[PDB]
Amino acid sequence: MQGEIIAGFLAPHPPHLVYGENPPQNEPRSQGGWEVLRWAYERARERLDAMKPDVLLVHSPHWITSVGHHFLGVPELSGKSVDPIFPNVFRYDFSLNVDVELAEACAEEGRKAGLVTKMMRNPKFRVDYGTITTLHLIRPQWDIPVVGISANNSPYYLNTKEGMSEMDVLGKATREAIRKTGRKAVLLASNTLSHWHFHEEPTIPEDMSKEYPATMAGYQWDIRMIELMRQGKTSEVFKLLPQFIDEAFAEVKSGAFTWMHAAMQYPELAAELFGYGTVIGTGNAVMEWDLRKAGLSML
Amino acid sequence: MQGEIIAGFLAPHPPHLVYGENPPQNEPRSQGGWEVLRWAYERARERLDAMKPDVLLVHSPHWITSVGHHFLGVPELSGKSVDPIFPNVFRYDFSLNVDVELAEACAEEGRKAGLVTKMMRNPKFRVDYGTITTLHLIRPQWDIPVVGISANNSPYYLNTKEGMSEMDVLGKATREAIRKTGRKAVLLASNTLSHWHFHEEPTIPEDMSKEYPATMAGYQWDIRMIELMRQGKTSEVFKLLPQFIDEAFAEVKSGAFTWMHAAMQYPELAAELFGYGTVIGTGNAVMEWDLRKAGLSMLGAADQ
Amino acid sequence: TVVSAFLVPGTPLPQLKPEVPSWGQLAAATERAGKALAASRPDVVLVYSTQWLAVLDQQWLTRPRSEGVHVDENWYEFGDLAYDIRADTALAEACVTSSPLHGVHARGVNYDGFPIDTGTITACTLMGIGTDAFPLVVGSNNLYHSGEITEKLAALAVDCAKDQNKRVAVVGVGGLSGSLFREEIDPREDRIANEEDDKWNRRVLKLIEAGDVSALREAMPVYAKEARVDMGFKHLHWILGALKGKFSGANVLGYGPSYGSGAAVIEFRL
Amino acid sequence: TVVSAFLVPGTPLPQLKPEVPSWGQLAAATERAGKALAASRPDVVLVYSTQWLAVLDQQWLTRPRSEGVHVDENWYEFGDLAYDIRADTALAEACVTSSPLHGVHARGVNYDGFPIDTGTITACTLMGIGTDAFPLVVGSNNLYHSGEITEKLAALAVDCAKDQNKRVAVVGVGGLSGSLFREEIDPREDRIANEEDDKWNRRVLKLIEAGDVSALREAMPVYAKEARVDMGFKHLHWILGALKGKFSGANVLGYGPSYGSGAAVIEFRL
Ligand SMILES: O=[N+]([O-])c1ccc(O)c(O)c1
Ligand SMILES: O=[N+]([O-])c1ccc(O)c(O)c1
Ligand SMILES: [Fe+3]
Ligand SMILES: [Fe+3]
Repeated sequence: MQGEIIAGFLAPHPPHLVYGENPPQNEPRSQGGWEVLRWAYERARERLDAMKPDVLLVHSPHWITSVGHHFLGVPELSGKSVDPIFPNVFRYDFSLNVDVELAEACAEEGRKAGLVTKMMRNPKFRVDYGTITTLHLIRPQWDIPVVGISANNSPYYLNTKEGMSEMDVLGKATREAIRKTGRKAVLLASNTLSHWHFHEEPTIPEDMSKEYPATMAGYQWDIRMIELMRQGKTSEVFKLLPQFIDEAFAEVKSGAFTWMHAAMQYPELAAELFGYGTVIGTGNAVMEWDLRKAGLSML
Repeated sequence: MQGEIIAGFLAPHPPHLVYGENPPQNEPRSQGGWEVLRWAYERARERLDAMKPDVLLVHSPHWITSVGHHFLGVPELSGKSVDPIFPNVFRYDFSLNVDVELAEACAEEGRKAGLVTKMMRNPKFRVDYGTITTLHLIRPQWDIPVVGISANNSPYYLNTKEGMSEMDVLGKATREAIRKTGRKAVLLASNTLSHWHFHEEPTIPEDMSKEYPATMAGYQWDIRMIELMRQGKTSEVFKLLPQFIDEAFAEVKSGAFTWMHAAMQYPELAAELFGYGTVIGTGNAVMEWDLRKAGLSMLGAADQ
Repeated sequence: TVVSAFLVPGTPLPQLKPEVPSWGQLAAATERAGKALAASRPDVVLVYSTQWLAVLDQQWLTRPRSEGVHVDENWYEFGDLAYDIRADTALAEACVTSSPLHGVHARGVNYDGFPIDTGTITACTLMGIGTDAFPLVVGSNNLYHSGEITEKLAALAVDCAKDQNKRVAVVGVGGLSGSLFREEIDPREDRIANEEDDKWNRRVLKLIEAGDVSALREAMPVYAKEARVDMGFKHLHWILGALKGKFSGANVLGYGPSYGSGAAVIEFRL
Repeated sequence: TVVSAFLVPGTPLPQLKPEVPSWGQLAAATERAGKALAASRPDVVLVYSTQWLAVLDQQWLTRPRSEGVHVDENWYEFGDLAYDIRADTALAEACVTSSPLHGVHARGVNYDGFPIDTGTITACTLMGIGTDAFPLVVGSNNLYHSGEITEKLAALAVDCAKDQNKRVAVVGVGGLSGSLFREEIDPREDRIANEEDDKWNRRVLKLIEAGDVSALREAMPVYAKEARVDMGFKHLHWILGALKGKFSGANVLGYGPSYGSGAAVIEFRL
């Protein structure tokens, strides 16, 4: 029994995307919206479905922890996730299953590697909208088990270099957890790109004629990066990441992007873009690194 | 040998798309731009590379004719295509090859079907900007020979319904011509969708923070239609084509869409969407109907 | 400032195949108008052509010299249209900047190999204009511009010309009734497509000859709609705006068919 | 109209685990601030918490009654946080309308299961507030807002309370120095992270006691940066703005650690 990282996805989590889908889980009704980005997630969904993985791992920017890197560790988590910022578009009754055994192995491996880790064992925990969203966009069936990983404070509290380094160790430790347990895992970096934005929410949110990049430079930064990604110039994006953070205010600062690539071992493999698009001016890219097809998925 | 329509592409022609790619043939220099629509065309490019077609046939809205339907009829055509509206973004040095034999067969078959058809025999002719754009976005190598067809006045001079019938008859004649020559062909409906747009471009035309749908009503028509194309409910998209034309001011009025689908016999097949984006508020979709991957591409026994 | 005004056909058929008698007659009439043009000793010729299409903003020709061989996309079988056209750049650029001051966004156009429309080309050739002596100020036909807008555009150019102490000759280029035959005919058998068009042409042409501006103004939108007149007859609006809605009479030097469409050469008595 | 003023910690550790002596003291001191709150006989409680994060625009809690069980995303091992919170819907909705007049875009927030932040909950539980006797008008901490804007927000609410003729108790919820320990410690040996953090807290806490508004005002921006103070001390700007930059003295009922962080309970002498 040997472990596998089938693939890693860049899977952004703007709640408007689920709002646009009008699923049974989400309370508010929409007239559609962000169909380009949703059609990107159509190609994500079927690429995942043809993988049949044991577990999805997801690192979310919206479960911020100060003391170490936390892991979901309760067999069944249920609840009503209302987003504090966008409660008008996102109020979602979730019901998910956690791969507690793998979560614990990641935590133990992280602990072993020098990081401080904790298992989230509280049955009443309210799962963040980033985790709920990314997952529902790539797999609305709600069937594959999940490991929810918190985003540690380090990149904001210490600085970007130290935070990224912590996030890298977490990635390496995640790899080790997958291999020691022989899991068939898919990694999910729940990160958006350029976050420099406008403060104007249209009267009716889905109005796509009011949707566009917030700054020209934001878009240009997003393009340069994802163009390097589909080129397979992985080392070069990670050389440019600090500057990309600083000038585009990109959410990959939270850490999931570094975490995912560290877990795959920074593969010089060209990525497949399912689509770029903006939500409230933010840069959002749905991408995949197919490790199985590149034959780097065996641990 | 058997005639074949390998696939049908919806391949929009806003010149801003070639502008942003900075090919050798285009004169003005851009700082990138419209990369969602340009990546959408990247996939289309690779799908067609794996078809090795004998010929690409394009029906362009920007070669307007009154006296029937015209066909490129000189083996080699070259020139500098400068766009009358956006010469600041499009000034293209082109040189292409025409499949004269199939072009003549299309005229022949269209005439027999009751249409008036003309062969374009003047070698000094300058191919329209729309044709040059669709062809470059799908095939920058300029290596597959082409058949360029004019867009007849019919839908504007007479009316939509009547003009649409001519495009249908033209499509059927196009299929018949392909099958008689035994060509392995790819059809290119060089059409844009919602065309409401705003009559004002910014300092830097590439500035993507200034690019968005012109109307919500326009964008919505587009989505609804390209969804139905994805679902493969073709008969439903054509029943809606008249209202789509009236309300969204769609460039499919020009008839390339109907010509293509008529030639493909309106297959109730699912269409692959490579991407949707706006150019000058205008709705554009790059799409494909793979007829081989459905086994509907073979037409029948060739002549001679 | 305005010393001359003319309406001429935009169809290339009269210059391309003048061996067809009617076509030859229209060409000879355009030539006569060119001579009347030169006799009024203008400094610049203000031109509007129905076939110079613009969608965004108003375009004005600002390239000092454009040359090439133009091939009409409908009438390519009848030959090629060589040209060498000179623009009054000083006056053209003045029109560019002045246009938004009258509520119309505009750009100059100065690009090597920029396609001059068939109408401008054919008029230049037959009338002997667009030369360094009779340079052009050409304003585009924007599809979204009404006749009202077209007149204000012509009056504004006539304005800019007074600011430069220049004698203006005015040329509106385009057809009359536009029911082009929808099948191939023998060019020798060319005639106005239908009787309703012929009547309409003769009626408004008579209003023009007489000089009844009021009657002509009321008939124009009916005529445009009913006789499918070339681009709403904005090319006459162009002339009207340049003449500030006033003229004394008109001599119709030629009226004939052009593949079913109607076409006339008109000299305006100020 | 403002009859009472307090600053209290937004950390849940005093409520969740009062068996730790220092945290026990923090809890006891927040409870003692609750008696002082009640005795001032307010009608509404103007609450601001550092943990109520908004990004788009200013959010005001408009939901008549909010209840549920909150689990802190950081301190979920020490127990749950049940809550039952009433809101002055008339004041809140007025604050929403008054907001864009003062240059701040605002929206009311009324949704079932809307997450009320840990800070607001722990201060309700410990102070005995947010009951029908003492409802709340909770304003969000917008991340893009400055202390200036926060002061303007608190003032705007006091003025909204004035024309509804109501007695206001002001509570700003948040911590002092924010040097949270980055590894898990024995809670019994929790102390302030540094002595630099300690000295800074002691100092600015003494400036609060003496009521030196002017010296406090200039120490605030330096203290906030140097001690990593919970959200730039905007939960004090709240209290200052509510009292329109004027107060006599102040009383410090508690000061201890919260996992290396500084926490304190302050009763304000108007
Ligand atoms: O528009 N939103 O809702 C967004 C956009 C980007 C984000 O990273 C997010 O957490 C929310
Ligand atoms: O933006 N453009 O240039 C465009 C957009 C849509 C069109 O159909 C076109 O012919 C040009
Ligand atoms: Fe986010
Ligand atoms: Fe077009």
